[PDB]
Amino acid sequence: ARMVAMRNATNNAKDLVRDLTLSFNKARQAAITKEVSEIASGAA
Amino acid sequence: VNVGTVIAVGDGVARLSGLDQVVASEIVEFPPKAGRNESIYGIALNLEQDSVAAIILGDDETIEEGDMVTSTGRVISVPVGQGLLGRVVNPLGQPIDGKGPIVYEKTRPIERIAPGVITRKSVDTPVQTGIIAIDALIPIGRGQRELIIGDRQTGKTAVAIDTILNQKGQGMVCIYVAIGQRRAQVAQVVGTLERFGAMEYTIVVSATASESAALQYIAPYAGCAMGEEIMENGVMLNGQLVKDALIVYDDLSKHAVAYRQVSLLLRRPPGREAYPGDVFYLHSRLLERAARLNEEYGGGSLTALPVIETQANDVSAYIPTNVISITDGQIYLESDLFNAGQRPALNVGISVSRVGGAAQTRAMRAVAGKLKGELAQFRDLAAFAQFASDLDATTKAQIERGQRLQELLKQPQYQPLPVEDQVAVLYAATNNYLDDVPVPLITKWRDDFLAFLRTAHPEVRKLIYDNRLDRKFPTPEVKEALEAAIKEFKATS
Amino acid sequence: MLNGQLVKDALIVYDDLSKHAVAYRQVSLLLRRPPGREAYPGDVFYLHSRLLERAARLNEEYGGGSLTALPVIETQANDVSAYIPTNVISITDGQIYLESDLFNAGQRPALNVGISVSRVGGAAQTRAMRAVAGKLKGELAQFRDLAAFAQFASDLDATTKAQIERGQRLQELLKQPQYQPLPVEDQVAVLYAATNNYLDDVPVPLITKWRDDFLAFLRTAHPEVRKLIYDNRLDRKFPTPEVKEALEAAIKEFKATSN
Amino acid sequence: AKGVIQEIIGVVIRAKFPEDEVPEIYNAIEIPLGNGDRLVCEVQQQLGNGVVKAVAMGSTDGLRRGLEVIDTGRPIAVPVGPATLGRVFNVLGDPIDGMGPIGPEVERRPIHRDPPSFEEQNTQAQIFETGIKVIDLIAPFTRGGKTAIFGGAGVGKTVVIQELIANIAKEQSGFSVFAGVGERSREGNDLIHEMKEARIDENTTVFDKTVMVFGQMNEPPGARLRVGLTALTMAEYFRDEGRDILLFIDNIFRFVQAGSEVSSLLGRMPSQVGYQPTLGTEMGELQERITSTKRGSITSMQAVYVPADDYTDPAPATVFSHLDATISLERSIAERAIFPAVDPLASTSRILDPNIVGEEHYRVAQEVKRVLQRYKDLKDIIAILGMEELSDEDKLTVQRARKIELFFSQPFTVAQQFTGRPGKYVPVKKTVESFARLLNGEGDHIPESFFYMQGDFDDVLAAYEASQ
Ligand SMILES: Nc1ncnc2c1ncn2[C@@H]1O[C@H](COP(=O)(O)OP(=O)(O)OP(=O)(O)O)[C@@H](O)[C@H]1O
Ligand SMILES: [Mg+2]
Repeated sequence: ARMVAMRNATNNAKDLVRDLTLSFNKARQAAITKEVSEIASGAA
Repeated sequence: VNVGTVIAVGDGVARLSGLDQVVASEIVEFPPKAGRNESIYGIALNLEQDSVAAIILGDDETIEEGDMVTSTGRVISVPVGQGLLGRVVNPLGQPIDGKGPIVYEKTRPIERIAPGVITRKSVDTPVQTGIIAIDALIPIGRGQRELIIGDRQTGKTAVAIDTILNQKGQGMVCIYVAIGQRRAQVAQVVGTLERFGAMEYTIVVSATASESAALQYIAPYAGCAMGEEIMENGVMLNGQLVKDALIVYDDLSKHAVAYRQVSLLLRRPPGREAYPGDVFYLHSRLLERAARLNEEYGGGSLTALPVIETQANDVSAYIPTNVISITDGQIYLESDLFNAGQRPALNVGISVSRVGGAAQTRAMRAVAGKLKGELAQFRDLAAFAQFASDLDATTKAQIERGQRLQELLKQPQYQPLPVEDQVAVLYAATNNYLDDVPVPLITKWRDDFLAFLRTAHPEVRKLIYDNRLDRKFPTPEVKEALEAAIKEFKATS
Repeated sequence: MLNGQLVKDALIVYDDLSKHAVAYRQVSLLLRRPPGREAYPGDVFYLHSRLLERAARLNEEYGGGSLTALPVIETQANDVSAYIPTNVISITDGQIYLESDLFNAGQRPALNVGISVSRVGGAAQTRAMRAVAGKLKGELAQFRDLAAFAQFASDLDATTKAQIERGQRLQELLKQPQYQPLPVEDQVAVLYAATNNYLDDVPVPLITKWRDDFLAFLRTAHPEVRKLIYDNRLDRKFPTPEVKEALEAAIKEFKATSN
Repeated sequence: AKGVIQEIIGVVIRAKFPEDEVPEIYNAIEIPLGNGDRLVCEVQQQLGNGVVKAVAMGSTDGLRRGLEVIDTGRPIAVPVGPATLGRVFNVLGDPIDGMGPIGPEVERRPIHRDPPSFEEQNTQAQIFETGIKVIDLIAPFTRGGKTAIFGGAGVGKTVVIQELIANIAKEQSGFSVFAGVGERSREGNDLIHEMKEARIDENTTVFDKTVMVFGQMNEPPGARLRVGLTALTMAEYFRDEGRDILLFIDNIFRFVQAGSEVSSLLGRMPSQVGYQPTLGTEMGELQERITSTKRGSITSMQAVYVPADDYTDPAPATVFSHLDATISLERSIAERAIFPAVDPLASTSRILDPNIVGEEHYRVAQEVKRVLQRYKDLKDIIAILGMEELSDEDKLTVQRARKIELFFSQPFTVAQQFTGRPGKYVPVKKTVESFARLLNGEGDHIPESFFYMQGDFDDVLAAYEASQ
């Protein structure tokens, strides 16, 4: 029973990492867009 | 005063010094010169003092400094009329199929205010897409703005093409606007429309990826102007005047990308996700023109089917949420369902049509309400599907029935189903008449049933089609006739 | 001139400095000055430093007056690492973090005592408060540390169970209602009662009612113990046997009479 | 008067006037435009030697440079009074319904008026019953106070607004004003028309007590920018003479977006994500006019659209501090088929005070938030491990939280068009009693699926008995 529970937990943990990585990537791109907007605005 | 000279050609924008008495969206001409036999047009937008910025509707390497420009005296307009039917044209209205010059008696200016609020009526006339899931769970009415949002290769273009194909005898003027699509895909779409004979009533406006960012930005407005002309004036289709039109904008995400490129090349300030702050205004003024006018303004309609491509099924992006807020409903095409084999992949749990539920044939809704309820029960029981032999008879039966209904919803491509066939199949499915049929063979069972009704019982189909408008569809006559038909089919099978 | 006494102490509350920073950004951008980070002008830290460094406690030679500032900042989605929040966190001498998670969980003042800090420290507390609140801070910190085991483990020894119980006692003690401030003597009395194990037998859900009843007791039954506590709250050793008696006696009487 | 157009940049028109006849900051200038109909622009800036920058608030895509502009000398004036009741107007005050134009005898008031001073503010408010469980329990609709719902694109902001109007517009005890500053001309209007004309109050329809100013999405940025001010000017007349007013402004965020587009065309330096530098001041000027004063009370109800799903966007962030009751609609809750989609944790209200709403109501709401706060704390634990690892009391609180989340859902009478479930109107007393009973322990045996789209607790019990 512990083996089944840990296997389910590991699968849920791996799914959460994929979801978090998907969300982190969106936050990574939005950070770049913000910087490329302030610097371009600051240039002009 | 009608003539001016270019003084700078840059990031797809010319400066056109000295062209006064030009209106704020006039289409300038750039008359042909040596090396350029044809004329490429431009949209004058920034009518500042002693300079007229003009977006070059085409490749910007063709013109130089010192080129002569002549103002055509017209706000940017696309030729429109009955001659456009069955033709593939540029956003400017010029033909690209090579069949011949476009014949037209009047031109309708793109970029116009939508008719308004009072000039509208609630949608009542349904639109038959031909997909069981869409026509049973997400009803579409004439004049409704239904969004087809998915994740890349999921079937949004396929769904739009099926909807266009099904409008053969429905008195609709389909319009397919390809924005940013590669030429191979547009060619395949046009060929598919030609093969099934739907190209006789379909106008295709193509602004492909290689085309300039000035195009892919006016293409949806050109298509919408064509649809507006169909909606207000109307055209003769199959010897009858039709004032109802359907327009598919295809990838509006690529349209937003093209407008972003145009704005950034004009040095306009960026907004969220580097899109210009008026991208919502862009898509809203594009989609608001798709209306269902009331009788006193002609009674016409214009159904819109914008297509939005998401990344990693991120429905909470900027452009997808903008279009969702603009439109009346959504058709979420999940990638997981598409990969799992459910080719008409629909996230029925979250796909919805706010308007058009009352704009449905009474037979379809009367047979599909319990369909939607049973699908909801199956989705609720999806969590318990993992357990084996731990479920009672009721839950097991519900799971089996939900699987059967999902397999029935699985419909092969390029095969629209008439409304009578759809309602008959759903009536068969929802009356415990398919519980004995194994799940993997339900598709071929449906195909055989449709073939049997086409060959053996045309009178049942005709009676259902004539009695689909009644308030109480399950009248004893149609009920007994269709029950006898299904009993005969089951006995023969 | 306040109440017949020359008051030279001032307390200023800037209702929201984020809105002030927004106003400065607006006036700077309308003046076409070059922007900086998050479109705020370059010298917004200079802005707020000018504003806040004028709050000081002058020495006796310059008047002995003081000006206490309480800047207020709203943070979007609890993003402390933003521009204005980090600037004003750098400028100020202390921070008081209020969390929506704690506010919804019943902790009405909603202070995140784990990350809220006061660089002045005990020097800004009365000697009674300083002598009583050290154990409070230590026990609360250790309860926060042991909340990880409290959330999951049910096999913890009686020591850990009692210690989690004490942490909950203190947390429920801090749950103060609105518009009901407690004077220094009252807080000192309550914290002395709680930190000296007189509150251990009281169940957690009734601790707020227990505190309210205890304050009614001191306000009515024994005003003299409150006067005594407030009178000698500045002595180096606050818990003198004199203050120690007639206070433990009051707590014992209240415990015996009610519940 | 009698200037000429110099530049036409988008919807921003720069005109040159004589040196001694420059229009004021907010004057309304007009281009004859031919055809006998004129385009009314609004000045925004003065640039120098008689040069002004005006916002077209119109098509402004068929007019050339050098066209003459006529200075009216007054800001935009809109009709006010009983003549505006039951009529539909533009941003310019011109009616668009089939009925005739407003007579010259009707008073015309400028749409740019100072908000009520500090003396005139009325801080007295009380709960406005609305029949929606989550709204009337967690974030009570405040009478005489500003309240708004913040939702994304897929959530049902329009459905909630329409249901609220259907519930509360019949027993108005006064007139009402509707302003869709930015909204679909399909469901935001021309379908609210049918609903309001269908509803009848003693042989007088609800629409007979309503003034409606749209400036729909299709309209250019100027119309969406000033339609809110037009509606406010139309409602301030009724407030100033004592009539209770229900004000429904839809999608203030569209007003902000119109301001952003206008500012971008005006050459102002962008701030944050392309927004106008004057965002806070514009929000203040619009919102501070929506106030119940000592002369009359305005029961405002706004809607706000969050771009993407970002609650940190400058527009909703600016709105948040101008409200008494905040209602937050979340995408995840809606995707879980909970049509109200209100997040109780992120939704608050000012009048959620025991002295105003009732001690039992306050206690029930606080408990319903402490639960679901425990649930938000244990969300990750549940997601990665499961229900088993929690303690017994934690488990019980978790299923109580899930039951509460399901129970906040409620069918709406305006949801019959796509859902067959009949609408329910749950009084605030019944909601409080139901949630108190649910928190006591009653209903623990009932499975969570029985709380979905039900009325009070009695309906849940009846459904459970029906299914045995
Ligand atoms: N109902 C269907 N049954 C079988 N195959 C389908 C169905 N719908 C789509 N497909 C297949 O899915 C693939 C992609 O479909 P389609 O051309 O509609 O693309 P899409 O998902 O709309 O987007 P994109 O234009 O970005 O490729 C094709 O191979 C097509 O044959
Ligand atoms: Mg496609």
